[PDB]
Amino acid sequence: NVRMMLRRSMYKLYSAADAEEHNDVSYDLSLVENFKRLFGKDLAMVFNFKDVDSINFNTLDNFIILLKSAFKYDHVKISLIFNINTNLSNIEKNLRQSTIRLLKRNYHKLDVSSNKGF
Amino acid sequence: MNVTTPEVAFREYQTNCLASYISADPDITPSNLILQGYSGTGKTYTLKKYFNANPNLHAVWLEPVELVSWKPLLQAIARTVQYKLKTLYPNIPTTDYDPLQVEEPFLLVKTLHNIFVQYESLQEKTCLFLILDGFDSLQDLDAALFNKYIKLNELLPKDSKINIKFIYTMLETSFLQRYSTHCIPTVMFPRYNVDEVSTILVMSRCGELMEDSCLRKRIIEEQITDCTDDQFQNVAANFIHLIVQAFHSYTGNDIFALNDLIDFKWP
Amino acid sequence: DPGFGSLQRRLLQQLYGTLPTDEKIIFTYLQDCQQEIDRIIKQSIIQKESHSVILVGPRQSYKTYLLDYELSLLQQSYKEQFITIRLNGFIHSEQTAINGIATQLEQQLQKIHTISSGSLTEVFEKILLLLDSITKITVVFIFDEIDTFAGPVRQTLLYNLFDMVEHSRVPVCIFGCTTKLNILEYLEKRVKSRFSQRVIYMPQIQNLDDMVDAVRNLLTVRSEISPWVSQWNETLEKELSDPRSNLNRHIRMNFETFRSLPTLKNSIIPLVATSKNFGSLCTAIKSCSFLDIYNKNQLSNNLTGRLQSLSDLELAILISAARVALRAKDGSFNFNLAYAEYEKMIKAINSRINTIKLWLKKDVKNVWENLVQLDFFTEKSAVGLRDNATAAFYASNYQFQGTMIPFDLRSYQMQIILQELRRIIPKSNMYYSWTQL
Amino acid sequence: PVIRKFTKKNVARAKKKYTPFSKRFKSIAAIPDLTSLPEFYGNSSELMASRFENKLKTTQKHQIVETIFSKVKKQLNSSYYLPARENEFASIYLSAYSAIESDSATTIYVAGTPGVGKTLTVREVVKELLSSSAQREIPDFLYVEINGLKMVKPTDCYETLWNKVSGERLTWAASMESLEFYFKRVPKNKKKTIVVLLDELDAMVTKSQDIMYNFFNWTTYENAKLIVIAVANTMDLPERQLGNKITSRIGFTRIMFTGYTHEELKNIIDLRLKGLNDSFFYVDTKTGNAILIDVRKVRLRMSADAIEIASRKVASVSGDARRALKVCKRAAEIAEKHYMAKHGYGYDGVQTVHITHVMKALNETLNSHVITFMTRLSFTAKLFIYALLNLMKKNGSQEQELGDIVDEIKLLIEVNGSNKFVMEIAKTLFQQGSDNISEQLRIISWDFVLNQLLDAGILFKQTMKNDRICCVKLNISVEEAKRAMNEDETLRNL
Ligand SMILES: Nc1ncnc2c1ncn2[C@@H]1O[C@H](COP(=O)(O)OP(=O)(O)OP(=O)(O)O)[C@@H](O)[C@H]1O
Ligand SMILES: Nc1ncnc2c1ncn2[C@@H]1O[C@H](COP(=O)(O)OP(=O)(O)OP(=O)(O)O)[C@@H](O)[C@H]1O
Ligand SMILES: Nc1ncnc2c1ncn2[C@@H]1O[C@H](COP(=O)(O)OP(=O)(O)OP(=O)(O)O)[C@@H](O)[C@H]1O
Ligand SMILES: [Mg+2]
Ligand SMILES: [Mg+2]
Ligand SMILES: [Mg+2]
Repeated sequence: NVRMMLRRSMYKLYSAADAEEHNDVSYDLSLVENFKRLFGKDLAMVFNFKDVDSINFNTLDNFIILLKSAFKYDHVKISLIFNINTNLSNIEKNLRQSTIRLLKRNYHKLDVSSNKGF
Repeated sequence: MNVTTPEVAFREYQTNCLASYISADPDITPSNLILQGYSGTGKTYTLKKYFNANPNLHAVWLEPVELVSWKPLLQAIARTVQYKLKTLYPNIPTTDYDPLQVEEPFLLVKTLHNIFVQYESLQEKTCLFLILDGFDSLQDLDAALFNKYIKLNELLPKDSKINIKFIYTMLETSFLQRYSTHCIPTVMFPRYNVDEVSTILVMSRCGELMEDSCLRKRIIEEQITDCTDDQFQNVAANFIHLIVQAFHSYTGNDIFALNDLIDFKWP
Repeated sequence: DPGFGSLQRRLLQQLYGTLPTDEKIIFTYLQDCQQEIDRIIKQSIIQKESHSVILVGPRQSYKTYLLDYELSLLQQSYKEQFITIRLNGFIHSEQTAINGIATQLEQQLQKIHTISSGSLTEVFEKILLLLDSITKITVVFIFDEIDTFAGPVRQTLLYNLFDMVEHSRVPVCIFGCTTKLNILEYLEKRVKSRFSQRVIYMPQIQNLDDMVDAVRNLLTVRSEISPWVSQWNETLEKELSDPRSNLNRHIRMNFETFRSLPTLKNSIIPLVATSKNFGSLCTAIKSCSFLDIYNKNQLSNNLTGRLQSLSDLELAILISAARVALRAKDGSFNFNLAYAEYEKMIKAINSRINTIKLWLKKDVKNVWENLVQLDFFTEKSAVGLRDNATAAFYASNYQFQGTMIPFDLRSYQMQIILQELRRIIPKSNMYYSWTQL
Repeated sequence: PVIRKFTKKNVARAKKKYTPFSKRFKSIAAIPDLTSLPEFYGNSSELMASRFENKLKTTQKHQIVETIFSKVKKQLNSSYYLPARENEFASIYLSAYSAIESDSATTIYVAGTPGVGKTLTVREVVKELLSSSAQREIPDFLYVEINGLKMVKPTDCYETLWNKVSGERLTWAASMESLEFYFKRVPKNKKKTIVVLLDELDAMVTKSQDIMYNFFNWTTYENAKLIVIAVANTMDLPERQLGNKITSRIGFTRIMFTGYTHEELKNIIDLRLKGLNDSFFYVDTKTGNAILIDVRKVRLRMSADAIEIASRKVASVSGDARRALKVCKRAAEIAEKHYMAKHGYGYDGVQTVHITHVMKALNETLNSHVITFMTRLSFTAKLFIYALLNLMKKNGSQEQELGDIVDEIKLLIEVNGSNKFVMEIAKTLFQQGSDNISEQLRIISWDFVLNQLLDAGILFKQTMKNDRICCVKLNISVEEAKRAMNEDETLRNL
């Protein structure tokens, strides 16, 4: 579901950014936007959906809709990476185009394999 | 009470409704009210527009679109209430309680009661306003939620120098009709029409896309010294006329998708 | 003049019911219950009776409001005799209710002259010993929605309260507001044995003149403040006497549609709320033409206006779905079936003979979700919104066949039927000839 | 640095020990006598019992008003001799006396419907046993009240048993083990006999009856002496929850109390009233206060025939003295309030109650307000239930969807385009008379009345999303639905 992996991400971020500089805050999307007034430094996130294809797509859509709600603080950047295995056109219409409209804004494409160009 | 009316172009009916509903004195404001609408109508935009029209009145803002359940709202509210109180009353002493200490509406009301009793020495009674944007857009919502939030003003003692109020916003109206027996005041924003959305866009995005880089880019890529802001606005206006005449059948009376498509295809 | 503004505030707070405890208005059609219940409460306040009672009536019927009004009448001469307790089943539970009771008991005992400490069972036994075991201070409980405490098995708190009523010496007054009619049916043997079983109901509106005089009383002034107090009184009297007035027609409308006053209070509030000057007030309450706008914009966007505002492609695809649903057994339909019928429709339209353009699958893709998100279609074996926490929790754990199978081959369902749409739509449309199977 | 994955700060830890009594002497010869101990055998609960007496005392008096009936209500109250149920007294007291003489471990189980005076009779029996303890000739023993309904967790029985027989605090898992130790490992010469009363076992052991299994395991010793009794409603419990082998091996005695007869009921209720029966009172002229042997001297009485009828009607169903007494009290209340209304004193020479008013108080319990309310509704609900009944007559289905019932409604309305009532309620229901309002597929207020009947209970709705194919059921009857239908002058003819 959505909340579980949200808590995973929040726990990762907190336990990673705490020890690096040396109270407790719950696991939620308020923490990321409250990062400035807790640690003093801005933050940039990178996301890696490991197996992009074998996950529940409605849950994925709910998760991405929830994450697009934190672009109103002017002090944070993030980036998403899909590690695709089949193709872009294969699944870009499997998910609702509501998410796909904004994903056409700024993308990048790589030909990826162990035998790249011999 | 003297209330400066926001001279809006299309939502003056709801402007009148809310300006008559709400003022400084809590006595002439309802115990609970809803402001329902549909996406793209700018209900939230007009709420802050009316707040700009009335600066002296203040309200808290929460966006449960990101929150997932009830307890996160509890912690957020417990934080914000006292944060706003202490920020807007610097001289008052306090024993700031932990907002995380809340884990249930009972605990929330207990800590609000503590806040009020420590705020017992106010000179005049004051009622603040609360905002929950997208209360139906929650991700684990059930049907036993709204009534409990309606029931906040009852368990509160009547001798509170500081009270509060609730605001709401829904989309479907199905869950709204599921609960209408309690006879709650409500204001509605119908989905716009062709000319209404056209005017909304040509007064909202006009400046945004007029001060965009691509205009100046092309003006010197072509290298033509025959231009004026009037003609820039005219060409943008007719291009938007073409956009709407082409894709109104596609969407109709929405703004978000049109703006996205404009951003994609303008260059 | 600002005096008229103060009069507006005065009548607005009269409309609400937030007056001192001498002008708060009650009407002859409920003086019977009012004079019954003030006695029923003071018999425990001062005469030290331990009566148990459960009120019964529908929402928005002024039960808790009347309890509050009677207690506020009592307070002026009784500032020490009673202790107030307000509770609610939904806000509280079977566990936090006792914590709230302890907190309240401790935090108002100081207002005149520990408890909250300890564990769950420890505070349970504290309160049990304090309440179980010269003059005694009366205690009054105000339960709200006891339906929550009307569970199937344990509900031990209600049994404990009624056993306390019977056994204890303190006057244990109990009031119950709900919406269910037959409450005694829920109960088991013990609750019936302990409970007095005496439950009171509320009166209904039996005639139009009842609501007429209710309106008169609620729109009558009992103090001279503004230069237009007598003007207001006489205008209300003369206009309300006439059965031809639009306001009397709306009194009839309340009488025959809803039969509940608070919705009417909501409807009337906006009139004075937007009222600005005396002339506009008079003309607007005379013609009552702004009630037309009020009731036009009240339920404007429920079923009709939403279908009035849409593109012709939506109508064409809806017709394609409706015809095939009528042809079908369960009315089930899909994306490409509707597409096929849509193209057949356009083929016939262009065969019978400024031109017409059909829109590709990509174009229908975007608008199909706009249709499904506007509550016109559903899924065959659909279940929309679970009521409670455990069901909502299991909803997010187990996913759906419709979730996993692709976009365009999940079984859907219809809301409106062909002939309904046929009689609803404007028949002058070029698509009218294609609204009949 | 470390972060706790989930916090629990509202926790209220209870300061109780884990070490049983078995590990503070460490030898059989190292144990003292619990009888020669001040903390044991409950010699300290008195201070706690008396510590909370003054928390609710006040002295406010202002114009006290007293009336005639209230003293009789108190005399008739349940907070207090009885010869009606005495054979069971002579039997169970005899058995208990013989058991305490034998110093054995005897077991006995009783039940009865609520209102059979089982608790009253047992309490009186143990009170007379307290009096026999005041004889100072029988070995002293201590009572134990067990109210699992007033207790939260069923395993807390061990905790409270230890905390009241010793004053020591522990958790169940250690207290019950220390109690096993205190029972079977302890000789007789210094241990004390204890008598225990269990109440309403039907809900204590809902899960697996492990607690009562442990109890009945305790009640099977010859070196330990105990007197164990229990109360319930059903009778098969000992062999149902345990089984046949255990209940047969224990070999206890079984009994249950049945509803009293009308004669005994009347005898007892009048026994609680002989002090005031047919009494004469000096009564003031303003407050009407009744003082017993500007003032009258009048007589008081009540309808003995009403006693007869009231006891007769209720003795044949259950035998609930609580019901009889509340009926008498409410008859007295109605008579008193009517008399007060006669004069109208305000708020700051024969007096008798009648068979008519006693039956008035007794019968409104069975007279249901649902019929009057459902006849006093608006026309819409009656019309819709009538349509449901029409569908029932048409198909004999016992069930109806929403689309089908709405179809029946439209057919039933449009067929009667002639009746005057439907004619005059015609146009004010879809678009409310005037123009500028578009038609709606459904009527107004249909959802309102639907949720009203759902909240009333007569309508049952299954969990579904579709507004059409959602199944619907009626809850009460079709006959009573007609008994509401035909009293509308317009419905009867259609
Ligand atoms: N009368 C108006 N004047 C100016 N702008 C308007 C008006 N009505 C709508 N808008 C525009 O509509 C946009 C709608 O975006 P907004 O974030 O307010 O969403 P919304 O309609 O409240 O929907 P949701 O609550 O579902 O997000 C506003 O940003 C505002 O720019
Ligand atoms: N303090 C108050 N001042 C003015 N009006 C009040 C006040 N409290 C309640 N009311 C009025 O009470 C009316 C509803 O009464 P009430 O809440 O007791 O209804 P109910 O049917 O008994 O509800 P429930 O069972 O949910 O408690 C509302 O119209 C509201 O106007
Ligand atoms: N013979 C009697 N003499 C006097 N009073 C009696 C007699 N029989 C019944 N009563 C009255 O009937 C009441 C019924 O109480 P009873 O002892 O039967 O309760 P119970 O069965 O333990 O209750 P519950 O099932 O609610 O736990 C007694 O309190 C007493 O007031
Ligand atoms: Mg918005
Ligand atoms: Mg109520
Ligand atoms: Mg009992």
